Amino acid sequence: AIGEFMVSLPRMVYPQPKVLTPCRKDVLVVTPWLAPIVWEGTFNIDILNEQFRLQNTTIGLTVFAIKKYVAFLKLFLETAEKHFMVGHRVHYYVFTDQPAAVPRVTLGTGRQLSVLEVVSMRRMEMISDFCERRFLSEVDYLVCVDVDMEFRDHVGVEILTPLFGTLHPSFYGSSREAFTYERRPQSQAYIPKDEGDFYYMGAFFGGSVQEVQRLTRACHQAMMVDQANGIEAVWHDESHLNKYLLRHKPTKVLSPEYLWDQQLLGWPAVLRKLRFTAVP
Amino acid sequence: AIGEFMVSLPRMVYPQPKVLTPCRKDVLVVTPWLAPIVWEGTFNIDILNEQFRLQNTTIGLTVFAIKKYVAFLKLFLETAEKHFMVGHRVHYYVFTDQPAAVPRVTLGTGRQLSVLEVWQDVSMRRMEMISDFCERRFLSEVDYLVCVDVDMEFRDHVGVEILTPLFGTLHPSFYGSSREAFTYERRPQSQAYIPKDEGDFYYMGAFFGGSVQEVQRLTRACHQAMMVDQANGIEAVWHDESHLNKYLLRHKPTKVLSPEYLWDQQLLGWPAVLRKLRFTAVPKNHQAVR
Ligand SMILES: c1ccc(-c2nsc(N3CCNCC3)n2)cc1
Ligand SMILES: c1ccc(-c2nsc(N3CCNCC3)n2)cc1
Ligand SMILES: [Cl-]
Ligand SMILES: [Cl-]
Repeated sequence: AIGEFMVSLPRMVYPQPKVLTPCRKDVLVVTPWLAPIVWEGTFNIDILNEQFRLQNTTIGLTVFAIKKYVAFLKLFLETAEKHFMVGHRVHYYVFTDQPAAVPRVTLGTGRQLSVLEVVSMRRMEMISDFCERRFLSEVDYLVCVDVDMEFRDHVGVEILTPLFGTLHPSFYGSSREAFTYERRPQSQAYIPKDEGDFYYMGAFFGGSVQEVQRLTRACHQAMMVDQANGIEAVWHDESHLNKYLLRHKPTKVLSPEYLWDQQLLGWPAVLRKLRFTAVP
Repeated sequence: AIGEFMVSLPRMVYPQPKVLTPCRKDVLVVTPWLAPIVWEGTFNIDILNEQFRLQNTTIGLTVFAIKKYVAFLKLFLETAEKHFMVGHRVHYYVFTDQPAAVPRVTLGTGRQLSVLEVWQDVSMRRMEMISDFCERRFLSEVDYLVCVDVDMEFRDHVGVEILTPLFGTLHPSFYGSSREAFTYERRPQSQAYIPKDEGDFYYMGAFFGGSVQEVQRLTRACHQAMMVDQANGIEAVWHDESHLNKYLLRHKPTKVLSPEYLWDQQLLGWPAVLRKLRFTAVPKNHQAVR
């Protein structure tokens, strides 16, 4: 569940935080609207784990595996079992056109998988629709990702919050003018060159189920009006996700540790961990 | 109001956050449970003002002005009008035994003052009174409650950057100290007991707050703990501050305020880590205190 009030923790012993030592001297760890930007070295996972365990937190994870993409499911699920929200309740939602092609994978206690029988406009619509049909009653937080990926390292409760976006690996060090936002004023996704905090990737976002429903519905509705006007945003649902998060500031921002492609972009020093990466 | 939804912001033009530039290189700006530690340089007040203003945020501010402490009210209130939550709705709650001594002060639009006329010691009384008035009035009247000492003046901005479900403030004597040096209550017989191997920060009892419901929970819990100590003839070394520290140890604050928010320059000077001295102690015989 998601309790209204602060959790009362048991006695815990861990290293004291040091006020006169920054946790990172190389990166920004809080946004100008006071949301944490999640990097290795910013959190004590034992404290967070206990906070979330006490609320009996359930996390849903959606992926779309259509056509040849069903081929990525086995690696995705096996690595999720090793690295995603381990120790917590997880409900995987696999959207697919080939239920019989979904691999048999052994799941840990408190973890389960549902197959949902079935383009970017549609993904937003479908997520929103299934939030209303079932995710709202079944999980507390919903995380939405691409299937052609593998977990290489811990991705846990540190990301959970009402609404989060993830820094796109191509733009985390770029000025706003370089971000590939939709730039036509006719588009619902329009952002001019003097606006923008970050460029978020469409491949990893989430939050409470209700905030995710709201984001995905808003993006779908915006795509529909754009379509009526003969417009398709330059990067489709990702352009709309960016517009949504510009106006509705996320309560956490995930660093590119959470979405990387080592083949394309190597391994810059600011990344102490590569947690979730593209599969060749 | 406080909404159960992300607030939608209008077009605003402000400097882009820079992912590869730390906002501070000299201090910790986020706790290990991912709560911001608020220092000048960490926030853009334009964005925060807009977020809170669009929800018509109302902030209650409590002070206890008993006996001779009523003399501090004019300076406190006049400086709060200049620097506390300017641009937002504010409800001052003055707990006093001398309603007639409360000064006449000019208040801005959307700012109101209420005078609350006041078997246990005083610190217990303060926790009990705040908790009781949360139930009686604050829950219906304001969104956030901020509880401070009256012998204080606002010298610089104190605004919506502090607002969050629960916050405490770093005590100026201890922000650079190891936990073993913290003056927590160390007697295991006390409900405020914290052993040498526990503790994140030493919070000061003179500035805490949060949503009304979280402040009600905190003050009730502290009062109940003090009553248990009382039964056992125990008085925690630093009274309500000791209990505040125990509570915030077990219930992590969702923001922590740096010592910019509670300082005494006569005692501690002005260390380089402080860009602003926002809210400062007022000497007993200050010219504005009468
Ligand atoms: C430049 C452009 C894209 C990327 C990039 N990294 S991961 C990723 N995706 C999208 C496809 N599904 C799996 C997740 N894309 C990196 C650099
Ligand atoms: C050592 C001890 C106390 C302080 C200290 N700064 S402000 C403050 N107060 C308590 C009295 N009411 C006004 C707020 N006290 C600083 C260093
Ligand atoms: Cl606008
Ligand atoms: Cl001690």
